[PDB]
Formats: sequence, structure tokens, C-alpha cells
Amino acid sequence: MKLKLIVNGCEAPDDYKLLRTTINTVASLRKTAILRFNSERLTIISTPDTGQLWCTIPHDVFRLYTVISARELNTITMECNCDSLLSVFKRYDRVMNQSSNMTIKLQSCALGITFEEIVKVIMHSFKVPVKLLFRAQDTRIQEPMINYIQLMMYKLPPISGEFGSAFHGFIRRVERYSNVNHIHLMGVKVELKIIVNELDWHLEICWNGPLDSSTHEVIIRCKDWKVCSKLYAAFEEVVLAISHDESCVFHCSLDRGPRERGQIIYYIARSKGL
Amino acid sequence: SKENLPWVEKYRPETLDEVYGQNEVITTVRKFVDEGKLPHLLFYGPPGTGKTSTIVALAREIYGKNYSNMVLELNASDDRGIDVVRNQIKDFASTRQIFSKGFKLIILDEADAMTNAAQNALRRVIERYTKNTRFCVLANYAHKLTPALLSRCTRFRFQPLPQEAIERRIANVLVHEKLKLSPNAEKALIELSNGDMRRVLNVLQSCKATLDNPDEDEISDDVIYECCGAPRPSDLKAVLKSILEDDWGTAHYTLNKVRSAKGLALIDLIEGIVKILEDYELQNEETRVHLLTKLADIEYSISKGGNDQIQGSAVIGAIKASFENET
Amino acid sequence: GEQWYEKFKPNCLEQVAIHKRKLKDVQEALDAMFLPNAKHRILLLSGPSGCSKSTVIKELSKILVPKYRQNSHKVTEFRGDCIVNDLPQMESFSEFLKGARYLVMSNLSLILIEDLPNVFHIDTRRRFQQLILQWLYSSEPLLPPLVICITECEIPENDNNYRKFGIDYTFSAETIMNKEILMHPRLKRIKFNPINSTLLKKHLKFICVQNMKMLKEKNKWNKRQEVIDYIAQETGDIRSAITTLQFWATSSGSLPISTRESTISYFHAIGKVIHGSHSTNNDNEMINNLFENSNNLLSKEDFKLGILENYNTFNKGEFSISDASSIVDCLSECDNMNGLPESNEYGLREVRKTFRNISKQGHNHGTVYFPREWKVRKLQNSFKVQAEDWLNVSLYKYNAVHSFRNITLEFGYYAPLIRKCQSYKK
Amino acid sequence: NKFSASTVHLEHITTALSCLTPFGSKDDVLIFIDADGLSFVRENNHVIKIQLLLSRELFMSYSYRNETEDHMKLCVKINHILDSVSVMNRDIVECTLSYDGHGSPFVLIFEDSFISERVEYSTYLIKDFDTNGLELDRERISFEAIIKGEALHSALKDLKEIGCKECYVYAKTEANDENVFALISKSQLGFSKIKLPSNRSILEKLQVFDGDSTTVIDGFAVIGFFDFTSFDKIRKSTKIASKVLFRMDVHGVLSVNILSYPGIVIEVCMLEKESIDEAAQTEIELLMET
Amino acid sequence: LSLQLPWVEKYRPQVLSDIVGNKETIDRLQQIAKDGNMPHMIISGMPGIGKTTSVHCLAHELLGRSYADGVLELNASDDRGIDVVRNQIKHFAQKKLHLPPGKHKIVILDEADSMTAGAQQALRRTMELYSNSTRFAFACNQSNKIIEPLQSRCAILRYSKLSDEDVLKRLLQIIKLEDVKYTNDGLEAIIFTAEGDMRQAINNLQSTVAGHGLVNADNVFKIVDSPHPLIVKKMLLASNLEDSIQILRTDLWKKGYSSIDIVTTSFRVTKNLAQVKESVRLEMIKEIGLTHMRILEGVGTYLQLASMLAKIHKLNNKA
Amino acid sequence: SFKATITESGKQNIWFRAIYVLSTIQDDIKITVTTNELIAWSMNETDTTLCQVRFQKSFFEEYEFKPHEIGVQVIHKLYSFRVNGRHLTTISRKPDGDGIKSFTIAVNNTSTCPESLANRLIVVIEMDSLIVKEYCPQFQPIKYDPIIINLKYKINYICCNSTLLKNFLDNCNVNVTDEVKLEINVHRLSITAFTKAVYGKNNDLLRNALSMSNTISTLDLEHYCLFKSIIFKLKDFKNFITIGPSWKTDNISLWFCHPGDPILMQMQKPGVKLELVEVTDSNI
DNA sequence: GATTCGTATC
DNA sequence: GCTACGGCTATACGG
Ligand SMILES: Nc1ncnc2c1ncn2[C@@H]1O[C@H](COP(=O)(O)OP(=O)(O)OP(O)(O)=S)[C@@H](O)[C@H]1O
Ligand SMILES: Nc1ncnc2c1ncn2[C@@H]1O[C@H](COP(=O)(O)OP(=O)(O)OP(O)(O)=S)[C@@H](O)[C@H]1O
Ligand SMILES: Nc1ncnc2c1ncn2[C@@H]1O[C@H](COP(=O)(O)OP(=O)(O)OP(O)(O)=S)[C@@H](O)[C@H]1O
Ligand SMILES: [Mg+2]
Ligand SMILES: [Mg+2]
Ligand SMILES: [Mg+2]
Repeated sequence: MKLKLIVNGCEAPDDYKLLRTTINTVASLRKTAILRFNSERLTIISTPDTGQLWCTIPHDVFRLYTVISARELNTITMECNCDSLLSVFKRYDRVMNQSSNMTIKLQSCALGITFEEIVKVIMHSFKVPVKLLFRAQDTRIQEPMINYIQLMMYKLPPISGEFGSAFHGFIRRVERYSNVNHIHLMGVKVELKIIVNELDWHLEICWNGPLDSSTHEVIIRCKDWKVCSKLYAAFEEVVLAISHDESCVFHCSLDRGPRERGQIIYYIARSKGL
Repeated sequence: SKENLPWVEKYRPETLDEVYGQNEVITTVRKFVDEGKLPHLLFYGPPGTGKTSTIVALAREIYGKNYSNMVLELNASDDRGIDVVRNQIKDFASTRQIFSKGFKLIILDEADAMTNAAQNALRRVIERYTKNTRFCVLANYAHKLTPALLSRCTRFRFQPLPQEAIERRIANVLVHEKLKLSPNAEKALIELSNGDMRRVLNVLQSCKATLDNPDEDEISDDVIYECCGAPRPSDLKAVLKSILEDDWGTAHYTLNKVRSAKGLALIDLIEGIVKILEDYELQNEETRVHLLTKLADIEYSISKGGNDQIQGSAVIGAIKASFENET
Repeated sequence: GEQWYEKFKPNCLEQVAIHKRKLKDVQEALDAMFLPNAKHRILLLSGPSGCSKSTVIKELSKILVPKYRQNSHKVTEFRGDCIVNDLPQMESFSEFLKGARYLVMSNLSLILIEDLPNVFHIDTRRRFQQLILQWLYSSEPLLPPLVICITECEIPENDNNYRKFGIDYTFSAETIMNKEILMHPRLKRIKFNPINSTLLKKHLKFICVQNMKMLKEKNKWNKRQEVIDYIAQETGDIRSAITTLQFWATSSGSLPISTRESTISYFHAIGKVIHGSHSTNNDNEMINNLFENSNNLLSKEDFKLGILENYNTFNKGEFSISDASSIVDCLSECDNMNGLPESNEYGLREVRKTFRNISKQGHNHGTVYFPREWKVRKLQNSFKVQAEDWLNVSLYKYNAVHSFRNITLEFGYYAPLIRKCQSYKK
Repeated sequence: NKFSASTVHLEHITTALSCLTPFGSKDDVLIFIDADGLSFVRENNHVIKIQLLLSRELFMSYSYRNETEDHMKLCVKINHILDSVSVMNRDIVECTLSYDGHGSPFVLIFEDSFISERVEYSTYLIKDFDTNGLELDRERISFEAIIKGEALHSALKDLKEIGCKECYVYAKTEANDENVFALISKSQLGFSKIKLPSNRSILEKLQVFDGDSTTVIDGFAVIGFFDFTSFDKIRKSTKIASKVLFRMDVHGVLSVNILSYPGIVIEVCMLEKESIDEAAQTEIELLMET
Repeated sequence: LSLQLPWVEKYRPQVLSDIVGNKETIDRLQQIAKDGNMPHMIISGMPGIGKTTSVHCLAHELLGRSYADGVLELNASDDRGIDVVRNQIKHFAQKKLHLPPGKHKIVILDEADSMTAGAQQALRRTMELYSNSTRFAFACNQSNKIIEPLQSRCAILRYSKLSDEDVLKRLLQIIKLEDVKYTNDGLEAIIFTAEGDMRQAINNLQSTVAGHGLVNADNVFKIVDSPHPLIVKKMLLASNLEDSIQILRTDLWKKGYSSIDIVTTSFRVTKNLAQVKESVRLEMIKEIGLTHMRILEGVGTYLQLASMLAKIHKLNNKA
Repeated sequence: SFKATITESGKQNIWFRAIYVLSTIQDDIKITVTTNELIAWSMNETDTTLCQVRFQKSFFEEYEFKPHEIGVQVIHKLYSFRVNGRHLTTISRKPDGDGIKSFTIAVNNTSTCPESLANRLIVVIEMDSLIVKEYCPQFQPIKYDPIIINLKYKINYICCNSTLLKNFLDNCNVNVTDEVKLEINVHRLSITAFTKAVYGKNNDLLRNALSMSNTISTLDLEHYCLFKSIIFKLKDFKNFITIGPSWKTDNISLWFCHPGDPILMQMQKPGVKLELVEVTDSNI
């Protein structure tokens, strides 16, 4: 298993930003994020009611993305400590803020993460212990399937757009509250109504700006809503989908193109029903 | 808006002169407050005896217009753990008076339902701040209190309300509601309350409701029995006579008739028979033991549910067997 | 002008109030643990309070640590009161153990842990268990010797809601250390016993002869013998005995001599319930004292199981079957009272009364044992796992559901004699 | 609606309501509504009371269409209201505070063109006791001092940092134009004092009376022993203040007026600890002699 | 408008001379005060027999002028945890306070029976290092609550119930210092209702004088009530069932005592009974347990208590 | 007895940082007052990590010392006492929004002081707004023992710039890595904050193996006197390193000979002397 | 507290 | 531009 990936920031400020966003998200969600290294691309798995995160990182992101294994289509799965990965990525982006690529290898398992910094050859070795999963467990971990019987993909306003800041504020409106645990999202033929119902504290946060894309209702936990809001900040293209009393899909996409597009999907399971 | 209140809440005494029955306690606390010094009180007794209506009236009469800032009331409806006792009570009983009016009363209603750790942490608060704070303890069960807490607390026992006090309160309620009550109905209320004002007030409210015209009609004994589904003395005596004298078939038939024509519960009949059997000769000492043990077992079985017919047959057989030790 | 348990303190190994066999085995274990080979890494000393479980380690280190130390003397007791600024209380012991491992050559010093961290808190308790577990399994080629003197004591009644159990009942080594540590091949648990009367009398007489002027001045030197005998016979605690002797000697009057009361052990309490107490011939007084002094032991369901499993020791089990029937019937009745204190009183009073009317002189008694319930529950858990596996493989092959009751009763037995008996043929 | 007030500036009211944060974090508050404005009264353990006033001139669409009552009172929580008024901004969010009489929610409608958030809170019955119990008596004021907000805030922060289990208040004036006002702290470090400057910039005025509020005496020290768990309840209130006024009477009641439309006025009242130890006052006096 | 201290607090002993009862222990405390070499003590006894007052008086007579900064009175009302023992107690014990010769600081850990196990474990450590400058003075109603490792280095002075003579002496002193009209039968009734509790006797006397004036048996018994552990013993030891039934129905039921209290007091009396056979005692305990179960389940009634009495009389008198 | 004033911002900051670190080494800081310098030192509970800070007379604007007080120890005459670190670290901190105009520490155990001042240290803080704060932290007189290691250690010598070391240390965390593996070679110098792994019963993983590392150079070394694979703790090392840059007046020197002899540390200031001693491992 | 084995000593 | 500060956050403790 000669897994040797190389990440650089200066040559491409978008793919590395996507990788950093994915690492931060998986670290924030839970520990022990799964890393399914294939030959065509990379998938940073985050699987525990609790939501699941799935992303598609194209091999063009890494300059020397090489994954060689005897398994099917050169598939390597390795659960890793996302906290240490978060720390090393923080160190690397601190290095970039202060031209050496973030070369990573699989030493033996252990990730031979290393990158140089100039204040001066400061080689910051960051060996991280990593386990190796088997095919049976890898086949056991699979991306959930969402049936599009009535799934309405509400097109969220772009960040660069004028309505982007207003929509970000609308999303974060419910965040500032403290007694918010479950959020009853509703979507109608389109506008978004963030409604939170309690014993006495009522809430009817609504969005009046134009939106692109019967009624759809779902109740989701506020813990995942902050993650969705954080995701909405980075990616320009953002799709939010609501399943009627079934689930919620926050589909983000980064069109790199020609070149494979990268997407990240977070499936939210209704903490309680309607 | 006081008319839109239950009779147990809008007839709550506001002054010590309206708390009937507990004359000794009222006189003693009046002497204490008139002489200034008030010892740490502890009110004990059955529920509904006026253990709260007395302390609140005393607080109102001591701290006129200042019942709010001078009295801190804590009950089982709110948390009374270690943190609560060590913070709220200490802060309230450790500060100076608002207007130098006197001492700071602290009413702890339902203090029996309190953890022993809290009851032990409260003792030093009671003793170390007794110069400007006097504690009052309300409890229905004395075994739940630490013996040291009982030691550092003057004990006043609120005995069950006598007949005279309940009669006076019933008369006041009748005058206030413009009602008419038969003396037999009043005696039935006395026996039903068994020393409880709230029971009398609730039964009177239900009787007034049960009347077609609450103004021109008098609350009779039959109404007082129908509104609560309680057995009349006549049916209880008939059941006892049938069980003691007639054979097993006619006694069972009489029991079924009594419990069906009026819907009377079996446990109520058991209690009535127990009461009617207390003032009995029963020369043999084994008859008393058999009656008490078997009736207690049947009551315990009824408290857990079962077949009412079998339980009634058990009652009849138990009474007959107990009264065979007579001859 | 100070307490007599100090000043008149042991100065050499001979003065230490400990039995010869205990001293020899402790010294052998320490000498084995100071060798370059590390067969045993930690020495888990245990015993009752004030049983010379601390005063012997320093004396041993006085003549052991310097001998095996390098050239280019005492212990390194863990202070549980040091509140470091930028250090959580759980991390205090972690830092202690992570900095005490550097004492190997030219810095050798025994690590003594007598005052354990707040093991009553679950989080730091399991952190301590992990830390000592890492010590045993450490890949370090050389580690200094380590001693944990867990003073066993009966934790009194507390207002803690549940907080599991074990450490809320006793402060024994089993309630702090886990089974993996206790059964570890590199752990040596040398338990200690209460000080015998002979050594207590010897040391009390030594204290008296070292200070006799005031004893004869207060007309107590002639009465010294009875006081020494009573003190040495009432308690097995050396420090408590010395304190009581000092209190009596310094006093001037007729104050009765009193000492701390020892807590009756589980087997000791079972024997008292079954056989009785030679000190008191009144059953009521003995039962009341047992319940008042130790109610945290008689309230556990183990003690009722202990009586059920050990009442067959009277006269080797040759007592009448009627007595056994009465005992077991009353035990079942007490079990049917949902743990009321009255049931606990009755289940022991009946046993003691039954074993009193049949007490026959010159009848040898057998030995007792802990109730065989942990073995049964482990076997039941194993059977649960077996049934779960059988039902899992059953549903995966064919769509047929079978209740666990039927699995225990019918399916479980016939499943081998069906499947494996047809595997033979295949 | 009986009451309806619209405001454009939300940071001011947000800070005013956050001034009550050091009190009960998640409990009930009482809101009196009259023609002058709306107020927020919070009382903890019947030992300390804080009153915050928001004048009519602060708002822009104050109506108060109620006619049957001179003042309208409602009891609601604090955390939810603080979170709602913490909406911040991107376009001004015009709040639409409303209350449709008895049995109606205290509605907070927030409009931001793109956002039409509406928040409603059910009203609790009453605190059910005489709130006006902590008011000081304006006839026996022992001393009256004015201190700038920053100095008092720094002193309270310093006391909070060093623990300050209990606190003392020392006030004394001399005929030689030398006025001393300081706070003693009984903390884990012992008895620590914080001497405020005698300069008029810090201490504008200090007058120690003799229990009559008219005669100014010299050489007499007024000792106020206040529990710091209630004294730190106005630590952040003085942070946003310009001038802070101190008033304590012989009844052991402290009155602190906090002032930053004629601004915001925060009128708080505190009870004094009974001071069980007699030597405590003596040792404080001896310490103050240095 | 009261400003009047209770008689319990008014005539509180300030010297080790007016503390009545336990003559030998009080003499030992006086000797300690005279010499100064105070050892660690754990005072144990029933409530209200001078345990706290004796500790405070000996602290006053040992520290003297240094009582302000020489004693640290901690209690259940104050926070007593591992943190408080590790900081406040540690700093107080570690404090270097100059004292007269043969004088040590007294950490008054009153109500030590309610302290947490970890706090007592930290007390072990702090007492092992600080006992040449500080001497802890525990005060609890049960010595078993304090862990044995703590009792190892602490001398034990168990207090006994105050006799009817020392209580009478102190009551007469209070009467003389207060000029209260008394009756011999009144004082006897006060002592009887005190049950060896001096504070309870003082409270009863104060209530009697403040509510009725002259202190005789009638005025004492019209405000104070006879101890119910005695009526319970009277009804349990009654040979005839009717007598016990009447003693119950008229003196515990109509008097206003809950059935659960009657059952608990009966169990305690049976535990501390005398002149009864062991088999009879255990059978009565079993019957009390069955009745207690019935009361707890929710069947609390006079009938259950009557059945319990009937069972007890049946097992006493046989068939 | 003595008086010492700190009237400056950087001096007050470095004093506060040194006091905080000494508190993070042991619960009670031990301070010995001398006629030439003020020595505050701390020692670990295992007698493995020792740090001493020596504030010279030039550090204090008015450093007087009259040992004519009635404990006192003679070797020169110096007075020593022990004060709680957690109480001293909350005094020397710089308040936010205001500034310390004058920070003076003094004590007078003479007969003039009353019982309130008996065995009570005096520290006076004056704000820029003329606010004067008085504190009386208690102390207990003790005796001072000078550990003779610096006089004997002056063996290879290493002098390195503390900027990169401090950056690596603040990047490290005291809950994931608890070791420092300082390896210096003729070609390169490497510092790795590794963590040994512990295997369970059935070859499980009880302890992780985080192995943060950093290698820079040999030329950058100010003085690399080899005349090395030493391993020691990390938590105290980071605090001792961060002591220095708190004063905006930064390098550090390394002393170690054998894996048994404790490693010595010393970085100096114009008026502050810093020293750290840590016991290393002898697992050759 | 009861049993069995084991030294140690007068 | 850096600061000093408001908000965020990882977290040891709490009950
Ligand atoms: N002496 C009395 N005279 C008239 N009404 C009474 C009297 N005692 C009680 N009541 C009524 O009974 C109601 C309930 O009594 P409370 O004093 O509030 O409760 P309590 O008697 O203390 O019983 P518990 O133990 O608290 S449930 C009062 O509100 C009155 O209406
Ligand atoms: N002859 C003696 N033998 C033993 N201990 C003695 C003797 N003379 C005095 N002592 C003192 O008695 C105490 C007994 O200490 P140990 O029992 O060894 O400690 P310990 O066993 O840990 O007690 P715990 O478990 O903490 S209660 C010490 O303080 C000794 O100094
Ligand atoms: N022997 C005594 N002589 C005189 N007064 C006494 C005596 N014993 C108790 N008292 C009185 O009892 C009251 C307080 O006694 P305490 O010592 O506080 O009770 P206690 O013995 O400590 O029991 P607990 O556990 O604290 S409730 C005061 O009013 C004392 O005057
Ligand atoms: Mg009530
Ligand atoms: Mg020891
Ligand atoms: Mg007491």
C-alpha cells in the first residue's frame, strides 16, 4: 500500500481550501473519520439519528495522488484521528500564511505527514498513527441512498451574490439562540421558513428573498444546522434538499471544471418526526 | 376573581382568628409574637389541619405590608438540595433587615420530603442565624426529619380538626354561599372529613353543584352521600347484619344488592364494617385478631386489584369465621 | 508536648510492629522488585488502618534503596494536596507517574502511593486505573519499583444517588484496582493483618519504660499492666493504641479508657451470625451492635446469600433438616420484603436463634465460602452469547424466529445433536 | 395592540438587557410598561433588586394605546428575550415590540427586508410579591458618593479575579479635604482593600452624613458588609457606565444608580450582611488606619 | 421588634464549668484547657448534650485572645468538599500563627459525620502533615461515620445522655438567673419530656413560661406532649389486645401521628426492647416489616396497624 | 524587613509570567529574600523538575533589605518564606483596560507590625488611574537549600534561538504529547515531541503514538559544542521557554552530559535570571 | 469468627 | 497594524 499524496496551496487555492473545509467539518462532527483512498478519487467518510458526511475529492487535487493496493480498484480505507489531522492542517495553513507542498506518505500504520516552512529549512514531521480497515468493513460502510420521490432541491443563493450575505444571516438567525435544539424546516413552492416550536418560545424565521429550485416539512437538530451553515459559507454552489418527514440533504458542490467536480453531502436524519 | 376559585383555596384563612381548631397553638404563637421573641417552630400533624394557613397568617400579622421581603417560603414543589440550602437560605438569613422590622421568618413547607444531607446542613443555618432569623418547619411525617433538627425546633402538633371547629367553618361557608345544610348532612360531613377541612370544602362544593337550585334547595344527607359515592350507615348496618346472621347465599345477595343499587365500592364497605365493629363486645380475643388480620389482607388485595366478587366473598367468609370463635 | 505516636516512632526495622513472616515476605518482594529484571513492577500492599503498612516501607528504604542506587535513600510519596495552577486534578497523578519513571540509575527512589486520588469520582478513578495499567504494560526496559498501600476501610452511608457501587461501600484494593491489574503477572499483592497482641504489648511496654516518671507520679505505673493489657486486647491498631495510652497517662482522674471500634468483616460477620460471639452471650445486644456499627455490610444482598451459602458449616452440616428449612424459609421471606431494614434484622435474628437452640459442645465446624453467584451470572452471560449467536445464524440461513425461552429450553439442547450430528454425514 | 414600540438601534437595548445577565441567567423578569417607557426589574433571593429603564424617546413608534391601566406589567423569561435582541445586523432591523393586553404573547417582530422573523413569548402570571421592598429610605442616608464607571468596574473585576468571598464598604470624610472611599475583600488571600483616588475625576463627591441626609460629619466611618455574590451582580453594568452614584443608609440598604433620550438609568439596591463577628468591624477599622 | 435571643442561645455556656453532665469528660476537658496539650478528639453522642458547646468553650479557654484567627469552625452549612479541605483547611493549618506555650490551632469540624469520603481522605493527609500546629476537633452524632483511618490518630471522647440531676441543676440555674416561677412537678415533667436533651428542656421551659407563666405539670403538658416512643412501648407491651388497640386509637391516631411514624417507632422500640424472648422479638420485627411494606405500598390505614397489633398479641399469647 | 518595587510594564509582565510558571510547577512558591537579589524557586513533588528565578537588584527600582528582623538563615544573610502560588499569580496579573503604575512587594516582621501584619506579605499595586490595591498574602518562614548543579555542570553545551523552539512548543499540546526528544547531530538538530505506545493484554492499543517532530539545522545553532538522544518531559519545558518572551527587551542554553544527570536550562534577562533543571531518563 | 498448619518459646 | 477585546470553543467539573 504505497499511499503517497502531495498537497500544495499556492499552485491551487481552491482544492486545498476544499480539503481544509472537509477536514474541519469532519473534525467538528465526530472523531475517527474514515478515509477511503481509491485510485480515481478520495472520499473523506464521516459515519457514526446522527448525520453522515460524504465528500468526493478528485485526484487532480493532489499533485502526486498515488493509491496502489491489491483490493478492488485500488481502494484503501483507513480510519484516522481527525483531531491530529486538524492540527497538522492548521500547522500547514499557518505555514502558507507565513512554497513547500504538504507531502504525505503511509509509513509503517502511520501517516508520514511532513512539510517545510521558511521563516531556514524547518521540516515539520507530523507522523500520525492510523489503522487499516478490511474490505468487509469497507463494504459495510456505504454512502446512504436518497430516493427522489418528492425531494425538492432548493437552490441556495450564491455567497458571491448580493443576497448571499442576507441568506447567511437568515441561516444563522436561529444559531444565536440558546434554547434551540430541534428546528422544523419547511419548504413550499420557493421560500424557506425556519420555524422552531417550544412550550412558550415561538419562532417564525422566514426568508423573503428570491429563491430557486406542494410542501415539505422536516425537523432537524440544531447541532447539524451549525455545520450546514459553516459549509454554506465556503462553497459558492449550495443545494439544500428537504425530504418530507424522512430526512434532510445539504448538497454542496465545487465545480473545478474537463476536470472532475468535487461535491460534499451531509445527510441529516430527523431527530424527531412531524 | 375570588369567586372563580375552588372552595379549598378561597376559604383559606388570612388571619390567625380564622384558623379554627388549633386553639392552643394559636394562643402560644400569639403569646410568643406579643412578647417579641419567637422560637424556631415546627408544625406537625395530618394533612389539611392548617399547618400552612397558620404560619402564613402569623407572618402576615407580624410583618404587615412586609410579608414579601421578610418571609422566604420553600416547599417540595421547588428544589431544596444541598446547593439550595447552602445558597438561597444562607443569603436570605444572613442579610440585615429591610426596615429593622424584626426577624426574618423562613417557612419550609413539606420539609419531610427533604434529603438528610439538606436537613443536616440546615441545622447550622438555623443555629448560627437565630438572632435575626427564625425557622418554621412544616411536615406530615416526623420520621423523615433528623433527630437533631427536631431537637433544635420547638414542636407544635396540629391535631385533627375537632367537630366544633369544622362545624363553625361549615357555618361560615354556608353563610358566605347562602346555602342550607341538614344537621344529619353536617354530621355525615364530619365523619367523612375525619379531621380535614379540604375534604369538607370539596364535598360541600360538589353538593352545591349537585343541587338543581343552589339557592332554594337544602343539601341533604342523601346528596352528601350521592356526590361522593359513599355508603350510607343504613346499608353498612344491613350488610353487617346479613353477614353476621343470615346464611352465605342471602348475605352474598345482600352484598351484591348494596354494591349494585348505589355503586358503592367494596373498600368503603370494608372500612365501614371495620368502624361499626370497633364498638363491639367480642369477648373472645381471637375474634379480634381474625377480623383485623383477614380484613387487612383483603384491603391489601383490593389495593392491588382483582375480582370484586371473590373479594366480597372473602370478606363475608372472614367475618363469619372470625365470629365463630365467639361461641 | 506532642502526640505519642510521633517522637516515639520506629527508628530501625526491628522497632517496626510487624510479624516476622510478614516482614520477611515484604523484604523478599522488595528485593525481587529492585533487581535489574522486572518480574514484579508494583507491590500492592493492603490491610486495615494502622497496621504498620506505611512505617515499614521507609525503614526498608533506609537499608535497601542506597544499596542498589548508583554513584556518580527514602520514598517519593505522592502528595494529593498539591493543586498545580495549569494542571487538572486528574492530570496531577498522571504527571506524578510520568515524572516518577525517570528514577532508575543515580536517582533511584521508591514510589509510595498511600493517599490515593479521589477514586470515588468515576472519571479520575478510571484515569488512575489506566495510568497504573500503562505502568504494568509499559515498553520501558527499566522502571522504578512502586508500592500502593490501599488502606481498606468501610465507607459509611452516603447521600450519593447511585454512583455505581464498590467504592461507595468499601475502600479495598478490588474497588480501586480492576481485575486486569489484580491478575496481572507483574503485580504482587501482599496483604497485611491487624497487629497481634504480643507486639502491641511489647511496644506499649517500651513506651511506658521510656517514660515512667509521670506514670509513677500520677500513681499509674502500678496500674500500667492492666491498662496495657486492655488497650492491646481491645484494638489491633498501633497508632490508636499509643494515642489511647497517651490520653490515659496525661489525664488526671477516672475517665474510662475507650478506643476506636473495628468494623466486622464479611466472613467475620457471617461467622458471628451463624455461630455467635464469645464476648457477648445476649443475641439482641450483639445483633443491635452489629447493625449499628456496620449497616453498610448487612444491607447488601451478598450477606443474605452469604448466610444461605454458609449456614451448612454448623457441625459440618449434621444439624436437623428442620432448622435448615426454617433458615431458608425466613431468608426467602426477607427477600420478599424489598430490602426493608426489618427484613435484614429478621433474617439474622432467626438464624442466630435457630443456631442457638441446637448449639452442641464438641462439634467441629467446616469452612465458609463466598456465594457462588458471580460464576452463575458469568455462565448465564456466556449462555446468552451462545443463544444470540445461534439465533443470528438461524435467521441468516432461514426465515424462522425462535423465542429466547424456547432457545434455553428446547432449541439450545437439540441444536448440537441436530446440526453437528448431521455434519458427521455432511 | 395595546402596546407597540418600534426601534431601529438594537445594540443599545441589547447591551441594556445584557446588563441583567449577571443576575439569574435563566429565570423570569418583570416588565412594567407605562407612557414614559418600559422597564425591566429583576430580584434575586430578595436581597438585591435591579431596575432598568428605557425611555420613550429611545423608540420611534411608541403608541401605548392601553387606556384601562396606567401601567401594564408582564412576566417573561430573560434568555430568550436577550437572544432575540441579540439579532445584531447586516440594513437596519426594525423591531416591532408588541403586547396585546392580558393573555397575549410579548411579540418581537424583526423585519430586515429579506428576513421577516417573528418571535412570541408566553407571559407568566406574576412574581406575586411586593417588588418595592429594596428601595432605600431617603431620610437616613449614611453617605453619598459618586465614582466614575471605569474605576468601579476595574475594582469589581479585580475583586472577582482574587475570589473576594465577602466584601466591605468603607466611607469616611475629613475636614482637611481628604476623603477616603474603599472596599475591603475577605478572600482566600485575607483582607485586601482597594483604595479609590481622592481626585475629583474619579471620586466627584463624597459626603458622609449622620443618619439625617442633611448634616455632613467628619471622622465617622460607615462600614457596609455586603456579600460579594450580590455585589458582583452590577460588575458589567458599570462597564458601560459613565458615572456611578453610591447611596447607603443606616438600614443596611445600598443604592447604586448607574447612568450612561436621556440615556439609560440602572437603579439597583442591595441588602447588607448581618456582620455576625464584632471583631470583624474592629479589625477593618484597625486596618483602615494605615 | 423582638431583638430577644432564645433561652437556648441566651444562657449558652461560655466556660467549661457550667456544662452539666459527663463529669469525667468535662474534667478531662478542664485539664486539657489547664495544660494545653490538646489531642485530636472525636466527640460522639446523642443530639443536644453539649458536644458543640464543649468544643467551643475549650477553644475559647485554649486560644484565648487568639480565638479570632486560631479556630476554623467548619460545618455542614458551609461547603465541605475535597476542594475546600485541600485549600481552606490546608491554608488554615499551614498558617504560622504564634500562640502561647503548649497551644495549637483548633479546626472545629462540627457535623463531621456529613462530610464526603474524599474530604475525609484529604483530611487524613492534611492531619498527617499538620498536627504539631493544628488539632482537629470533630463533633458527630455517630463515630462510625468518620472513617477508621481518621479515628486512628484521633482520641475518642464519647458523650453520654445527660442525667436527670445535671439537667435539673442547669434548669435551676436558668430559673434563678431568669426569676421564673416554677413547680417541682413542672420541672419533673420538663425533665421527663426532655429525654436527656438539655436544649429541648430549655426550649420547653421557655415555651411554658412564655405561653402560660407558672411552670407546673399541667401547663407543661398542655403545650408539650409525652414522648411517643413511650406510648408505642406501652401499646407493644400491653398484654391485652383491647388495651393496645385503645392506646393506639386514642394516643397515636386521634393525636395526629402518621401510620408510618407509628411503624418506625414500633420497629425502633422492638430493636431496643427488653424482657422479651428473642423468638418473640424476631416475630414482632417480621410483623412490623410486613406492616411497613403495606404502609409503603399505599395502604396506610388504622386497619393495618390494628392487624399488626393483633399479630403481635397472637405471637405473644400463642393460640 | 525588605521592599522591592516594579515600576514598568515589561518587568511586571515577566514577573507575572515567572510567578505563573512557578505556580504551574508547584502549588506553593518559595521565595528567598537576599541583600543582592530576590530568588523565587519551585520544585516538583517528585524532586525531578526545579526552576529558580532570580530577580536582581537592578530589576527593582527600590530594592531595600534590612535583615534586622525578629526564619532568618545565614550561610551572607537571606530570609526565606513560602507563599501559595495560586494566590500570588492572581495579584501580579495585568488588569485589562488599565495599567499597573507601580507594583511593590514588601514585608516587615519587626515588632512595629501588629498581629494583622504578622506573617503576612505586603504587595501594593497602583493603577494608572491612581487606584491603590493592597493585598496581604500569608507566608511561612522556611529554610533555603541551594542545589549545587549549575556550579558543577559548567559535558556538551548547546545554545539555540528560542523563537522556533517556542513556536514548536506552543503548537504542541500537553495532553497528546508528554515527551521531548532533543536529538542533535553534526549534520542536523531535531526535536520530536513523541509519545510511547502501551499495548494491552491481547496486543491492544492502550496509549496512542503521536510523534510530532521538528528539524531545523546545525548552522543556525548559536553554539553547538558537542564535545545525543536525550529524552525528558514537555509540560514544564514549554512554560519555561514561554517565560522569556513575555518581556519585550531571545535564546536559551542547554546543558546535559549523561542520561542520568538532569538537564540544565538557563536563559537570562537584563534583570531576571532563569534556570530550569529536569531529570531525564537513563534508558540507554 | 472457625479450621488447619506452623513455628517459636517457656 | 497591532491591539485589546467580543465571541468561540474545549473542557473539568456538577449534580
Ligand atoms: N383551622 C382551619 N379553619 C378553616 N379552614 C382551614 C383550617 N385549616 C385548614 N383550612 C383549610 O384547608 C386548606 C388547606 O390547609 P393548609 O394549611 O393550606 O394545608 P395544611 O393544612 O398545612 O396540610 P398540608 O400538610 O400542607 S397538605 C386551607 O387553605 C383552608 O381553606
Ligand atoms: N512501634 C511502632 N510500630 C508502628 N508504628 C509506630 C510505632 N511507634 C510509633 N508508630 C507510629 O504509628 C503510626 C503507624 O503508621 P502506619 O500504620 O505504618 O501507617 P498506616 O498503616 O498507613 O496508617 P493508615 O492506613 O494511614 S490509618 C506512624 O505514625 C508511626 O510513626
Ligand atoms: N451540659 C449542658 N449544660 C448546659 N447547657 C447545655 C448542656 N448540653 C446542652 N446544653 C444546651 O444546649 C444548647 C446547644 O447545645 P449543643 O452543644 O449545640 O447540642 P449538641 O450537644 O452539640 O448536639 P447537636 O448534635 O449539635 S444537635 C444550648 O442552649 C446549651 O445551653
Ligand atoms: Mg400546607
Ligand atoms: Mg502512613
Ligand atoms: Mg451542635
